[PDB]
Amino acid sequence: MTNIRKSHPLMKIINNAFIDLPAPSNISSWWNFGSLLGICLILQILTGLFLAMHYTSDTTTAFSSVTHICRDVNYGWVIRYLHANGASMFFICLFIHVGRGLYYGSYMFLETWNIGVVLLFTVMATAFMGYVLPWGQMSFWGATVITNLLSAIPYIGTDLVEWIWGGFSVDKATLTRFFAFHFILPFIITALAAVHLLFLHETGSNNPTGISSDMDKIPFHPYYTIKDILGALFMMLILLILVLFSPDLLGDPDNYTPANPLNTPPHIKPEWYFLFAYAILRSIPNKLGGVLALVASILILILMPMLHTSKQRSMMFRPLSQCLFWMLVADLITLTWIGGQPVEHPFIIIGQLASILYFLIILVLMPITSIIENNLLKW
Amino acid sequence: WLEGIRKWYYNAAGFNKLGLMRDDTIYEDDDVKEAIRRLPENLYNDRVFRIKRALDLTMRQQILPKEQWTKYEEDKFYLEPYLKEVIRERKEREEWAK
Amino acid sequence: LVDPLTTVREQCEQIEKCIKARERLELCDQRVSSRSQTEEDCTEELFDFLHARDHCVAHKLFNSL
Amino acid sequence: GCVPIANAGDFGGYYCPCHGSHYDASGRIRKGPAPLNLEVPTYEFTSDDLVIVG
Amino acid sequence: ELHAPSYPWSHRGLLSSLDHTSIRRGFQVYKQVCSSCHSMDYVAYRHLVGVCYTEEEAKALAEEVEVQDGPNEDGEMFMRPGKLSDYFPKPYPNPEAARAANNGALPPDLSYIVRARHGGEDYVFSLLTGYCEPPTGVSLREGLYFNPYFPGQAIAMAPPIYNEVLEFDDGTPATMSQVAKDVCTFLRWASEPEHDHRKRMGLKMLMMMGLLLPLVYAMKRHKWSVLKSRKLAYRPP
Amino acid sequence: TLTARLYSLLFRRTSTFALTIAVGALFFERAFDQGADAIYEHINQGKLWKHIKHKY
Amino acid sequence: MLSRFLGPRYRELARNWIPTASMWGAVGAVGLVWATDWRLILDWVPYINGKF
Amino acid sequence: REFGHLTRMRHVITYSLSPFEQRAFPHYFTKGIPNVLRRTRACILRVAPPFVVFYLVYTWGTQEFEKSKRKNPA
Ligand code: HEM
Ligand code: HEM
Repeated sequence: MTNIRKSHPLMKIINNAFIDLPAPSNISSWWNFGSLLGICLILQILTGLFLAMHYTSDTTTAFSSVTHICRDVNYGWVIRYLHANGASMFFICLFIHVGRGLYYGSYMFLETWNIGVVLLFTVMATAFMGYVLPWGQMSFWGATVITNLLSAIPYIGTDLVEWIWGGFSVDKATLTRFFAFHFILPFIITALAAVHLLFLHETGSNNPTGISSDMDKIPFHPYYTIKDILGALFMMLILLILVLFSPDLLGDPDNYTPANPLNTPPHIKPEWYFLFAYAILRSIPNKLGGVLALVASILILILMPMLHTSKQRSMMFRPLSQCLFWMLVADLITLTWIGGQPVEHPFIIIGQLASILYFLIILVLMPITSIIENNLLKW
Repeated sequence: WLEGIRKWYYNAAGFNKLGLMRDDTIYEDDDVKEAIRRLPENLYNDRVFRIKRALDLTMRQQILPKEQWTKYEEDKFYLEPYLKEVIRERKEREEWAK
Repeated sequence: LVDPLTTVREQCEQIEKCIKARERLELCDQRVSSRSQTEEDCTEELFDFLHARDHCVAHKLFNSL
Repeated sequence: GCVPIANAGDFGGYYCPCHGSHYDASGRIRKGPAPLNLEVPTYEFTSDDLVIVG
Repeated sequence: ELHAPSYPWSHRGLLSSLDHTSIRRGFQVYKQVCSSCHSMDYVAYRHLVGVCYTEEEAKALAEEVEVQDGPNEDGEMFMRPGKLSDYFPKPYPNPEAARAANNGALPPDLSYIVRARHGGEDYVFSLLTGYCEPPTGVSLREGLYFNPYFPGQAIAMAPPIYNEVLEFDDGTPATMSQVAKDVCTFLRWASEPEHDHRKRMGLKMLMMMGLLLPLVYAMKRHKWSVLKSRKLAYRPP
Repeated sequence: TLTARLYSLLFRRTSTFALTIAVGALFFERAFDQGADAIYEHINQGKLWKHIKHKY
Repeated sequence: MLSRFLGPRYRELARNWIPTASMWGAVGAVGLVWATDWRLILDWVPYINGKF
Repeated sequence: REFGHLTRMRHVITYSLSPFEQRAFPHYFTKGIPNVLRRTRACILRVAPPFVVFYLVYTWGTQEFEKSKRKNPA
């Protein structure tokens, strides 16, 4: 006789995944966000399904269908705002997870780090694409701007924007193809998340100290289930606070207007989780260089495993690196704020300077600070 | 002179509070795990006890009391000779490969 | 039928923010009227005069309704 | 938005009556509420008798 | 630009709700003031019942208007009295007709007008009570009107509401400020019908969050009690 | 010690534990719904279509 | 890394693998031109420019 | 990578207690608050200044933009 928990194949996989998987005891709350992301994935996908059950992707019905969901459908407004604020919370958790990975040297798990970068790319694409679906003024106009950014690509680039648009500009074909891709992509995210978990489970998670915790490992089920339950409950507390008291808080009011291609909005801006890289795009004058900087602003995460030079993996014992990391976080907040604001004086200079400081901190200040760090500790 | 800055940094680092020597904090790459395997029994046992105690402390978020902190002058670089030997052997192998 | 808004607005006229705003507005009025062709439009100090007045009003008016 | 009526707008060319924005006859705007000039498409002048707009 | 103030709306409280009597009065304002030029097609007389009118009142209100719909046996579009199924009547048949009728400008759909303008009701109210005389040095083309709150400082809408512009069914004075308040709160209800429910949605959850959080956390600490009290000893030979 | 007898009579068995949860869910939903709703119209008395329908 | 790849036998490996990798590059270029039907290149080649 | 052969350790003695015999919140406020102040003091000097400079630059940018929108007496 043998345990069904660790002899049945599905149950054996689940057991080795999150029942009897050894875990560091000193894991802080910063790791809970990982599970939160998974929760914020499922809570998204399910809701999306219900939205897809009352959404008719067409330039003559998209806004009307969304309105019909909001008003007429029994408890449809709650699903819609749940979806929007859940995407926002998903990006909050994603950014916090990336910050944790940077802080505690979690990028030493190279395969997991690269798979996470791919997941992050896919999530940005999914959210950008999904924001088109309500077909508001902001949706259509922002989509036009972002897709037209691909015209800067040399040679083929112009043809590409005709290919993505499904024609001469963003129209019904673009809307329906965006709907289809928005449907398919989250399942690719789920598969990539499974692969990301496999890679991490091969080596095990990293404690805040950075030292290997093989000597002190605790089973996952008795402890790190209820802790993740508490984390998910707190995330739900925040998310339903947003949905039930300030539904259209982060979303721009201009979306609640039929997409009229005869009137440019006063300011065309993406989501708050998109304004930082869009501000980076704004900063560079050259169009092609702008797109290169925009893509590099996220692709630079892959370079992080190579740029690490300090002998300590984590940052608990590197105060100078901690100050640099917080300078980077403040710089990202400045990028978001600048992206919100129009490209005028002095926002132009502030955005440019913060854009340079972003790459300068990531590529230069952190490694040089790490060299000084090693020199300061006899090694 | 620089040793004052070094002592200030050691105080501001944090692993002295957790009762960790310097070599307990180094990232475990291939050279480092090989050196750890190369350690003698007594040093390895003290190292693993120190690391386990530190992980306990940061799990509870209680820094170890003031008086028995690892002093600057009492910090011994036990891993350093073994790590230097490992690095030298690896460098010699790479030179032979070239 | 007099309005609550007009009397609340009149009472909100006599506070020092709106006093300085009205003086600045009158100075721009005489400046622009005196000069034959000038793009200087007294819109902006008018906007500050508003911004004082409507805030003062909004603090009180809803109780009168 | 809206549509500028032609043969109006002091300068002579165009006039948008929604919020009274007069336009330069050449296609630009001399001044008015409208921020920038009227958009010009990628038209082609081949065979003037039969002119195609892209 | 000059943005709106922060008027203390009765529904602006964290767990407050709109005054439904004022909803009904604002809807009367919408019917007898701006329903001749503005459309609120996204809402129907069905939404009216249960929040501002009863079933019989809604039925009478619906039959008071005439809606042309359906092809008859001969195929002609016949007009019939409106019913609860019908949405709000559209004053103009097609948008181009509306623009050509007024000045070329298009009266925006009042269904989502409050949720679309930065400032909400405080904006629209400020506009309605903000009809001013153009300042010195600003010319006015005959047909436009000056409103500081409107972006562009020139609105293409004549002053809609003023004193005694209507006669409320209840009997409250029809003064301009009261009319503006009622119509603005009605437009807030129309833009976000779930508002009241959302507030009732939140309160329970809040009390629920006052009960699950201290429990689950405690349970977590209970399950952590083994580790947090764990004591170690080193006994080398 | 009320908790001791409560545990010994209705908490030791997981089956009776689940019965306690399922049965108490009925009355907790009952009482919580009523209390929260009462608080809600207490804060918003006279502004709902429940305290003014008698007028119309 | 930098120095560990900078050796005599490493440049020997590079010289050995230059032909195969270089003409793998030609394989890829020809495949790209083929798949995309690149008229800029395919026009010059004979018997295929007739397809245009 | 599973329980049974994770690593090697000797001469380590560890004790703990049942969750049903010890308090779940042992003086949650007696040492919890001093611990919070200690950690806050440890991290404040390295956390705050990057955020305070952001606060200053945000305020300066907003005020300068407002001033630029004002007319410049011409
Ligand atoms: C990866 C998780 C997902 C993210 C981040 C995401 C993101 C978004 C966003 C930001 C919107 C626009 C919300 C708004 O209108 O303001 C949206 C709309 C939509 N999404 Fe998703 N989505 C996700 C998963 C899904 C899934 C799995 C489906 C299909 C089952 C789906 C279907 C829809 C539909 C139909 C809409 C249009 C309705 C609406 O806009 O409210 N979504 N999505
Ligand atoms: C689709 C969203 C994602 C999901 C569902 C996900 C899932 C998880 C989970 C559950 C963990 C374990 C808990 C934790 O360590 O936080 C984890 C760890 C990790 N993830 Fe992710 N992740 C996501 C996105 C990312 C991103 C964007 C990155 C960065 C590029 C990333 C890199 C990592 C790293 C480095 C770890 C290890 C952290 C450690 O061991 O301390 N993940 N991931």
